[PDB]
Amino acid sequence: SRVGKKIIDIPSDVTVTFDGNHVTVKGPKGELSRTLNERMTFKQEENTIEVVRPSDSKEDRTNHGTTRALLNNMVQGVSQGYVKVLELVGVGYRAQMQGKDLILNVGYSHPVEIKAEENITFSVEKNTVVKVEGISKEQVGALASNIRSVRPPEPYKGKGIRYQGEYVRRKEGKT
Amino acid sequence: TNHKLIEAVTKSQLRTDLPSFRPGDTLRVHVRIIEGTRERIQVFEGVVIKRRGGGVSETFTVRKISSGVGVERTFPLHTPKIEKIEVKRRGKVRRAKLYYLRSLRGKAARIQEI
Amino acid sequence: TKGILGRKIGMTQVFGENGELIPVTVVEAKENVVLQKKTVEVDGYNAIQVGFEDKKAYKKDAKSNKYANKPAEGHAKKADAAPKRFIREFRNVDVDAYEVGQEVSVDTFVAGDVIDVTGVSKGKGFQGAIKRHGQSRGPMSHGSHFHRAPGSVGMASDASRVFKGQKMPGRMGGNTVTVQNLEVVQVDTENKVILVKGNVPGPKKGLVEIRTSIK
Amino acid sequence: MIQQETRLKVADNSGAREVLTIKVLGGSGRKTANIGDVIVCTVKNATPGGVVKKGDVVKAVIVRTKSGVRRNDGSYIKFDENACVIIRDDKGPRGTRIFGPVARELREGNFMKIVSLAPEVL
RNA sequence: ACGGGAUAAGUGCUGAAAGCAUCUAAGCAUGAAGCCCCCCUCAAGAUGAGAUUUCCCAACUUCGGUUAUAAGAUCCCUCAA
RNA sequence: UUUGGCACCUCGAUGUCGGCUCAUCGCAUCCUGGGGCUGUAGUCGGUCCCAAGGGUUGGGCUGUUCGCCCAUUAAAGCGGUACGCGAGCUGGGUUCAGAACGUCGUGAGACAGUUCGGUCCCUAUCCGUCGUGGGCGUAGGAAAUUUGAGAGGAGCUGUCC
Repeated sequence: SRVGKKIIDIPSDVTVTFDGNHVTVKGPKGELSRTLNERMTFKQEENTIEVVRPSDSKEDRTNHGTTRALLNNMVQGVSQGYVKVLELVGVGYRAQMQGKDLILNVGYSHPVEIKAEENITFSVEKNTVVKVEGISKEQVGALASNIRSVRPPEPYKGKGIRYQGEYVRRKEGKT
Repeated sequence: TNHKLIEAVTKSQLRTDLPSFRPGDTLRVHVRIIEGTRERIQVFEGVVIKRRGGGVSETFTVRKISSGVGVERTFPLHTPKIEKIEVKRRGKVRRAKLYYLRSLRGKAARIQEI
Repeated sequence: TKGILGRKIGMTQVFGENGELIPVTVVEAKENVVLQKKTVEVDGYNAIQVGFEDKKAYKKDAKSNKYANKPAEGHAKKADAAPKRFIREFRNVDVDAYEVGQEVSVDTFVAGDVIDVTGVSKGKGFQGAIKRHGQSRGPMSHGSHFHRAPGSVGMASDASRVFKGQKMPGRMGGNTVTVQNLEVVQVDTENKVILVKGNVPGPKKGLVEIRTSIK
Repeated sequence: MIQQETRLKVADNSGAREVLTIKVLGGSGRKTANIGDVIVCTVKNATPGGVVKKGDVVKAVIVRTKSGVRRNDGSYIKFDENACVIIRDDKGPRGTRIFGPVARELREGNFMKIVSLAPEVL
């Protein structure tokens, strides 16, 4: 519950406008609205901003940090790209690429197929450098942190969906 | 009809070429065993027990000893899956059905001609 | 979609394809006419109303019911029609497709479809409970006095009473059934019956209301 | 109608002569059976000599019940007794000079082996 | 049989207290022969008494009260799905 | 839900262990189901959690409570309800009067140490549950078809490809 060293939340050329309780990421790359909060009154003087902390209640000061870090995620991702690099391995059962999709010869009854995503760039450099470029942590950081769990690296062989900063471990392989 | 309506339909599916007889007879029956390979025919030979009321329900039964082993076959009388039939012979019977011969073997199971 | 009415007459068997024997039921649907066309804001629910079989017309000293009555005719004549004898409704089907005054035909269906029949049980009478329900009885020897009747009726003095939902004996009777997922076999249009795989509720010359199944 | 506690004949040359049944396997609660099925049983009369001797537990397979059957033909096959035949957890029997008639409804049973081993098949 | 949901168990994911972080204190999804909808039957005595269509209408006559009366019912009678 | 202790209700009677037939609620789950987790690569074994919706053999051997066994099964659960239910069934058993044995008792007799045998009443008045009708009413009357407030029922599996 220790998060408050950074509470700045400065905007960029992307414009943090309002739509009521809603708040709109606009500008060079934007047009994505989302409600910051109710009490957390946000304000931008010319190009700097920071979440007002009214009364610093438990709820209010947690909402300060929500809106701060989430608008930071916005001005990070909708402006630059919430870009997360990862790799892939699927071995023996014919886990094969299909460009913007995939197939596995898991070789069940029926080998079973896989697909790509929407509004997020799945930029493949060499079929194992996949950049996932989106807009924020809550949902697309959830994408980056769930693609690893989609088919994660099973330890005793090591096939699955890895980050650039991930590894494979092993198991006491005793039936 | 209110009453002939069924036969009015099913005379369609009915079959016609087949002969006439009465049980108490000695018969051969060419039958279209459709295995997984082909529609191979064979003949059963037997002795007619019975047959009952008309239509598709007209349906009959024969007896035959395999290996000292009494065996029975009992068939729709209008199926397509017969090739053909022959009255190999006949016999002077007095029943309409022949169940007192489901037990007996040999000269016990003796039969008269026509 | 595609409901229809009739009455049942008989069971039979058929050598269909493959020399395959198939037991079947014959269904004389006939003069199946529309008699109203309900609606969602007129009559509250977009739906239709249908009659099956015409009958004798208005007369006098109608001591029985082969004839009709004043409003019977007054409803039969909204559209151009005759004295029906059996009338129902349908909510499943599309109606704007249809048109009042039609006489929807047995040919509406084809052989090789899925259907959920609806009819009635025959009904039998007042029955013991091993009949009315699948209860297996008690001894008939080794000196017994518990042959067909049931035994227990509930719990002990605690709950000094007898719960509802018992399966006591009672009246075994005709009642509603919705058979499901059945087969269409051949669609006559001269005598206009249908043949359907297997059996259905009800006795001979009873009644049936069929429609397209789904699942 | 076949049930356990029932006296079944054999028609092979393994060393058994007559058996009766313990079980009718299949599913939890399964009672009865007919041609095309696998059972366990025990021998109340063994053939002198032979492999399989009296008072012994055995598996076996059905043939030619008197509760004969009816097929998708719409037609019927019956007999005037019943019989079983004894196997080796492989669809492979012990006695190999099978007597008497047998049905055709056990090709599906994958005793085609046994059918080739058999006399006339029906 | 499911198919949906909301769900569990859970499982993957950003925040300020308690100046990092992180699988409900807001997500996301998820998923149980759990729930709910899924389906089948009974159901306007559902004393609230629903809804539609048709038909009736006392001539007298507060059309009351009358004989009547009509839509309509039943009495009776031949039967059984 | 053990063995007990207290002696309140009941001795002008609340009258029987078992089993049969029926049930019916729980969960502290046996199967299935899911997840996680291990001295689990999956399985394994095991573990933790979610889980009660349902389902949960048949014979042999003891009145015996009981357990043991033979074959299956996905399993072959634990409990609660006057040790679930006898104005629904049997009574095997125990308790009746006979008799026998062993032990003890001077003996009458007792034990329990056993054994054979030995009589289970009720025309349902109320509530209650299964159904069946009658009455009446639903601001006009009659026929037919209807929406459904809700209520009930339904969901087990395993196998081959």
